[PDB]
Amino acid sequence: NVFQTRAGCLIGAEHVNNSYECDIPIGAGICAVASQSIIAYTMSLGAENSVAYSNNSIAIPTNFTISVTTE
Amino acid sequence: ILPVSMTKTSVDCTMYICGDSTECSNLLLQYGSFCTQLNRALTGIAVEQDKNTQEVFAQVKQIYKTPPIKDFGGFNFSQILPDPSKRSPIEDLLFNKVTLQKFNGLTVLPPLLTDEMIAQYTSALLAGTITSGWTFGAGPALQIPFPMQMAYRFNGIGVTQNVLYENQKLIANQFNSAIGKIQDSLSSTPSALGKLQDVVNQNAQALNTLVKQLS
Amino acid sequence: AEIRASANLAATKMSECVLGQSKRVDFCGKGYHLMSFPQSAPHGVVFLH
Amino acid sequence: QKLIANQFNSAIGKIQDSLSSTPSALGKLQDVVNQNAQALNTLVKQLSSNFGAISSVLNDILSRLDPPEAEVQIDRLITGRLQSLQTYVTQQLIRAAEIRASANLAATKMSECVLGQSKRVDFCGKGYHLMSFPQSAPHGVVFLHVTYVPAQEKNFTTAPAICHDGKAHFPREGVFVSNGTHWFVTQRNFYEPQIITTDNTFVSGNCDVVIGIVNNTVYDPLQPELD
Ligand SMILES: *[C@@H]1O[C@H](CO)[C@@H](O[C@@H]2O[C@H](CO)[C@@H](O)[C@H](O)[C@H]2NC(C)=O)[C@H](O)[C@H]1NC(C)=O
Ligand SMILES: *[C@@H]1O[C@H](CO)[C@@H](O[C@@H]2O[C@H](CO)[C@@H](O)[C@H](O)[C@H]2NC(C)=O)[C@H](O)[C@H]1NC(C)=O
Ligand SMILES: *[C@@H]1O[C@H](CO)[C@@H](O)[C@H](O)[C@H]1NC(C)=O
Ligand SMILES: *[C@@H]1O[C@H](CO)[C@@H](O)[C@H](O)[C@H]1NC(C)=O
Ligand SMILES: *[C@@H]1O[C@H](CO)[C@@H](O)[C@H](O)[C@H]1NC(C)=O
Ligand SMILES: *[C@@H]1O[C@H](CO)[C@@H](O)[C@H](O)[C@H]1NC(C)=O
Ligand SMILES: *[C@@H]1O[C@H](CO)[C@@H](O)[C@H](O)[C@H]1NC(C)=O
Repeated sequence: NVFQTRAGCLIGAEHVNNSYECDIPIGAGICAVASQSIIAYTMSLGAENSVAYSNNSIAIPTNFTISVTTE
Repeated sequence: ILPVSMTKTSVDCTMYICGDSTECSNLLLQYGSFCTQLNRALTGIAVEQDKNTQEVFAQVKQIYKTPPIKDFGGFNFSQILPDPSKRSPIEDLLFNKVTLQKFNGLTVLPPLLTDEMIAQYTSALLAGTITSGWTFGAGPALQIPFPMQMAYRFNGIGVTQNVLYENQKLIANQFNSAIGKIQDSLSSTPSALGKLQDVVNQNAQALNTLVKQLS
Repeated sequence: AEIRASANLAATKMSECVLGQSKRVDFCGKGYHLMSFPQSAPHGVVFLH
Repeated sequence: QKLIANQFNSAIGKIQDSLSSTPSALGKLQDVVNQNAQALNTLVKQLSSNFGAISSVLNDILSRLDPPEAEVQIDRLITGRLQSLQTYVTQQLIRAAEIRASANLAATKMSECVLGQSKRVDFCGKGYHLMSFPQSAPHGVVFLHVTYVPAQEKNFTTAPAICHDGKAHFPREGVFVSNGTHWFVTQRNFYEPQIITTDNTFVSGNCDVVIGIVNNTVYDPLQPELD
């Protein structure tokens, strides 16, 4: 169908509600294949969580993973 | 203050040079693949702007959330924490204090990240650092009370950690007074964002003289 | 290219002073650095050292 | 030691396999190779143009026209070709400056992350940096950053100081933790609880001016050998 963005108008792509990390940028936070169709969605900013903060709670690791990453 | 990006200006070649003219374009094609090169260069710097903003702000793996209770041992962070009304107050002073076209070929493209999305990155970045410290920048976020985090931050500069704990309210008052003076100086004193205004003024100057070369 | 150099400096400063405590003197503020808070700006970033 | 060595070898095997399977994992070198080749290709392709002349190749225009009349067309072809070449040289100068910045960053990273152990966070790998390995590339370098990523955190009740016998006790390194019934000193980055002694804590002043005091008995190692 036809979707209007702040970047412009994006035809041929259906607009969905849920958000993922995004592959092809368009602009104004809208990125775009999934399930035999071009979708368009606002960017997921990342996974969301809240840490269990209080004034006397500390969290200390017990184990550790050594990891090797390129650059 | 540091600048991280420009405005993404993409031009057209035949629209700027000729513009609804078949004869001018037919003479322009004798010059070769010149404006393909010019469009490629401007497209390259326009995607470099998004690369810049992503490498500055998008450093968090996950978006962190401020706790509803704000009892950080006496420290008052409500002057930099984001507000549910609109952003943080200091970001509102910055957005007001900076004093920022599309005529023929000259277009601006929007950035990939909206200003609210960059605000959500900065909210996550400064809500992780008041509830975890640096441990959300190494592994998973591990909670710690904020006087204890400030105690080890004192321990990292050569001062023993007691010195915070007998002087905690004095440090809290000094922190709050310093943040309030930052808000007052940004609210009253102008021309402090000159570094962040020179980039916009230089881009406007270059686009304006590119327009005036048409006459 | 100049903006890219300043953005690389801002990314280095954000990763080294907000995500941690910096020990290199006069990199994040005059004095001994404790912590920093980033604030968004219309075309940039500002840190509170 | 054995678990650390096994994690190291498994991580090296995983990074070999991940670089092996995934295509365009070397995009940072392939991009600069592709843009240099594209600039060179369009520099070659700017010889097909006429720039307003009647022919593109210089020998066929030189072989059919008198030098008083060939002079103007050779001059305009010279201006077009020279200005195209100057555009190419300016592009290559800016690209070489960018690659110089990248090579200075790589030299700094080799000096401070292979020859040493960097305390600049997120400069060499996500995590606390241990060591790294340089590996050659076609036109670059790849570093194998070995980092320490903590895992499996546990909640604990913490207190800033312990008031024993009217004095406030602070830890030398690490934090005071409590699983609910007892109180321990652990190092901050790994849960290894020891019993609070006077050899791993230090005193300063009375225990009433500091917020967050809990009471406990600080053990003295000097005591039980007297009896
Ligand atoms: C720390 O994590 C490591 C992750 O490898 C654990 O090691 C593995 O533990 C599982 C438990 O079922 C075993 O099946 C594997 O054989 C172990 N692998 C190795 C290489 O040791 C380790 O047990 C964890 N340690 C603690 C104290 O939790
Ligand atoms: C907190 O940790 C301590 C140390 O292990 C625990 O104390 C021991 O618990 C075991 C199991 O009941 C007993 O057999 C030992 O005699 C205890 N040691 C002492 C010195 O009393 C304690 O139970 C833990 N508390 C909680 C709530 O898990
Ligand atoms: C998205 O959600 C709104 C309300 O939550 C709904 O009206 C709309 O139909 C949804 N979009 C699609 C494509 O289903
Ligand atoms: C923080 O300061 C603001 C004004 O500076 C004040 O309105 C607010 O109540 C303070 N927060 C707390 C928790 O006292
Ligand atoms: C710490 O406790 C809170 C509340 O009991 C809980 O939500 C949180 O998951 C706990 N943290 C961990 C790491 O289990
Ligand atoms: C922590 O918070 C609780 C409730 O918010 C309060 O009763 C207590 O005095 C605080 N301080 C401590 C445990 O040092
Ligand atoms: C700690 O011990 C002192 C001295 O007996 C007492 O006054 C105080 O109430 C105690 N505090 C707690 C939290 O038990």
